[PDB]
Amino acid sequence: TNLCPFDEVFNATKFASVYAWNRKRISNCVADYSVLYNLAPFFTFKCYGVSPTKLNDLCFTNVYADSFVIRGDEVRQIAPGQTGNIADYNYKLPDDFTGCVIAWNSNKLDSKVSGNYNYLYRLFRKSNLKPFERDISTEIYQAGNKPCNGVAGFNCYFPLRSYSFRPTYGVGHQPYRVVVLSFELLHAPATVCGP
Amino acid sequence: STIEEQAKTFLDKFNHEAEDLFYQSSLASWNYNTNITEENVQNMNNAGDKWSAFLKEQSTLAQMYPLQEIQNLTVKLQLQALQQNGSSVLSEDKSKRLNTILNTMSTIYSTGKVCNPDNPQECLLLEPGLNEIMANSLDYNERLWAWESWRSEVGKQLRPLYEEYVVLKNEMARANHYEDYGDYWRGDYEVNGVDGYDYSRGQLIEDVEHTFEEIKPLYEHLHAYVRAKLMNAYPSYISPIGCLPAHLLGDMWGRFWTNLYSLTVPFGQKPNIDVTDAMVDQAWDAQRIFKEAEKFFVSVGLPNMTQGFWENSMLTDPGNVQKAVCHPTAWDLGKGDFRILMCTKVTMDDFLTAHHEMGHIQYDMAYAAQPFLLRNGANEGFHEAVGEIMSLSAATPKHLKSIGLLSPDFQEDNETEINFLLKQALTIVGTLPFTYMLEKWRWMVFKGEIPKDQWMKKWWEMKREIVGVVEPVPHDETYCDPASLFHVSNDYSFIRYYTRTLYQFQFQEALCQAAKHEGPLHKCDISNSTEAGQKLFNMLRLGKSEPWTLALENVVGAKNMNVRPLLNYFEPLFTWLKDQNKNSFVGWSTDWSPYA
Ligand SMILES: *[C@@H]1O[C@H](CO)[C@@H](O)[C@H](O)[C@H]1NC(C)=O
Ligand SMILES: *[C@@H]1O[C@H](CO)[C@@H](O)[C@H](O)[C@H]1NC(C)=O
Ligand SMILES: *[C@@H]1O[C@H](CO)[C@@H](O)[C@H](O)[C@H]1NC(C)=O
Ligand SMILES: *[C@@H]1O[C@H](CO)[C@@H](O)[C@H](O)[C@H]1NC(C)=O
Ligand SMILES: *[C@@H]1O[C@H](CO)[C@@H](O)[C@H](O)[C@H]1NC(C)=O
Ligand SMILES: *[C@@H]1O[C@H](CO)[C@@H](O)[C@H](O)[C@H]1NC(C)=O
Ligand SMILES: [Zn+2]
Repeated sequence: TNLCPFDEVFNATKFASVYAWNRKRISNCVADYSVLYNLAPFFTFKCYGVSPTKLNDLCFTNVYADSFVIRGDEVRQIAPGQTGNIADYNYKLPDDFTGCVIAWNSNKLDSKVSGNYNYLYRLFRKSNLKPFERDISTEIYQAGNKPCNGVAGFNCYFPLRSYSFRPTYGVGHQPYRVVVLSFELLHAPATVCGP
Repeated sequence: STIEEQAKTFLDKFNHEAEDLFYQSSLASWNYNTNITEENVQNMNNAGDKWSAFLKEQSTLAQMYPLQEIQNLTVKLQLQALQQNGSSVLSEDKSKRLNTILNTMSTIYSTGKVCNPDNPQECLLLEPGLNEIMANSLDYNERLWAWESWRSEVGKQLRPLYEEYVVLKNEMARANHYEDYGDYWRGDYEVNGVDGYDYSRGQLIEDVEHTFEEIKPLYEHLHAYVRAKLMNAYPSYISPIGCLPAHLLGDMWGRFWTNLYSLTVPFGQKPNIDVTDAMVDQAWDAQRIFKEAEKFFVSVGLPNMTQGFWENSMLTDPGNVQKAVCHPTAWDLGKGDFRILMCTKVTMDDFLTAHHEMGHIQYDMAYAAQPFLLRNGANEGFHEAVGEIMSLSAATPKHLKSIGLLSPDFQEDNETEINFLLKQALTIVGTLPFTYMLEKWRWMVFKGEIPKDQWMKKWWEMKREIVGVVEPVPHDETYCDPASLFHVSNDYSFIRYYTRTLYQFQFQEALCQAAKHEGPLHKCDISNSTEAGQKLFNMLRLGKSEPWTLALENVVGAKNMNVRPLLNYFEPLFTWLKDQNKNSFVGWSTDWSPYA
């Protein structure tokens, strides 16, 4: 009756930045999906390739828990077939994604009157990200045609930026914590089942 | 990669950088304006400096993308706004002197004081000292003292400084490839590269003067009626055929004729509509006023206020030790932060001011999706015209009756209706000849058509002919009477109050027509009409992304400023005035003066 470590995932003290998103393997445990709803009306719980009501009577393999922080308007990009700065450059879900995307407003934790500059995101890149690809490079993005020579200059930008979370921000710019579960359904010896 | 793609990426970095940095300045400015300490002035100024320094750095960087090689018009708009050299095209030596005069004249206007004859210990500033006399005193000589003393002890201080101001501003304007500083100011209305919607800087003068010709019949009859009433009050000082003395116009300059309603009210037995008592009757409060204003905009399809508006706005005077700037302002800090700063009392005046300032918020919310540099009104007159049309609909007896502040069985008669329009014309119509004439004088001075040794002669020649106003005391060229007004000595464009006045009535007519309003224009209330709100929204969301001619077309169905809607609004007053002046002189003689 090893209860799956969802307490570690959802109730962690600090989340990762979206560009350097975290990934946690979940195996050989009982995945009770009935006690995520213990959040202040956690705004989003959307599953693809599966139905949320059946979730706690199935059996999966290759379970991964991804987690990061974005702003409210960027939550709509955590879904198959979406584009935008987050989907293109930070975290991309495949077209045939099978899993669940869980997100909730975290203004009371990740905001600051003077501004929260803990969380980052990538603004420029040579090309889009492949699904589930992670890039934490701080290499200087070249927007011109002369070499940037690894120095921030004209047509030479640092690829990352900060989210600058303040609680007086609107909902669209307020911080949202996101958890993206990825599983393979009904496969092989079935490491993770739950009720 | 092309130079156009490089500019898109550059503006991408700028858009993100600017939104964070502008927010700090907006927040620091907000903290001062809500909590007046010395610590907050430092925090406000420091943030304002960081923001100003940031724009200067990005102005230089943007200039390394020549406009002649960009085809996407939206990118050209953002780059042109950021590439504005401004007064940095001068030398660092002449630039320092211009600021020395702008900051000096600002000090003179704000801190210039005048003391009475036989009382030096006591002295009066402009606010509240002299403005109190020019707005409330009904004595000829006391008004004349304040009018002349302000223009001969403070106005003369500004006269040498304005001359240097004209030379440097023109040099700055010509270095940025404008004909003169007046041509530079008219650049707000310029549009290039869009077939059918273009607009030249010179065309503004043609449009303003062509429209002002059609205002002359209404203003002449309003001027004739006001003079006849004022002649009854001041029998020995006012001619029935001459211009009105400049010190008897309700304020320091005659910019508005509002404070002449007490002497010119047609029907003083029929009371005005003041629901202030009824709001007190039902124990309304500041939240209720803004909650009622919120319902009004929702009634036409526009969204409700964000929850951050209710949490972060200051809608009441904090009183006690916490001092705050009580001028009603609508704040757009960015990143979804929308606020209103207002020391709201429970009065019909503040009730309409809430609908006005909240209309600014709806405009701010509408173009929030635009890039940073395009978040503003179509031109300088758009934003305030959107605010004014809200207090037009919210003050009608139709709207007041519908919300239970006015008794349902209330009968409107043409006497109270004429009283209201006369009050409206004293403010809205009275300023138009004053506004056009003032900017015309500034336009000609910057063009060089008026030499220094004839500045004040041409100023009062134009006051007599255009405005129908005559100086009570002859002024030589030691004076500078235009500089005696804030907008002149503090270096602001003034034609906006003409264009916005015409814009707001084009908006109201088009919206009231969409709302199927039957009857005279001034009684219209666009409430409960989602069709009118949609037509308004189709312009508000544009922001600056499109030429203002296109933005105006999305509301009124025409591509240019039109004065017929303004005349339509005052038609019941116009026909009443013409019958009222049938035994009076209409027009004025320019060579009559009160000083013989
Ligand atoms: C997080 O903590 C709350 C109580 O603070 C609890 O109700 C909830 O179940 C926890 N979340 C998970 C995933 O265990
Ligand atoms: C106003 O600012 C001072 C610091 O300058 C601070 O001590 C005070 O608490 C502020 N007042 C309010 C109401 O926040
Ligand atoms: C201009 O650029 C924007 C964004 O780069 C694009 O959405 C728009 O379609 C472009 N317009 C034209 C006319 O190319
Ligand atoms: C605005 O209206 C929407 C529904 O149209 C509602 O969900 C929301 O809570 C409202 N917000 C406020 C602040 O009233
Ligand atoms: C708008 O509709 C409501 C619905 O009851 C009504 O009470 C209100 O009087 C209407 N307002 C106008 C101006 O017709
Ligand atoms: C009001 O209207 C009637 C129309 O028959 C007219 O006789 C009366 O003189 C009008 N009064 C005013 C003050 O307009
Ligand atoms: Zn306003």
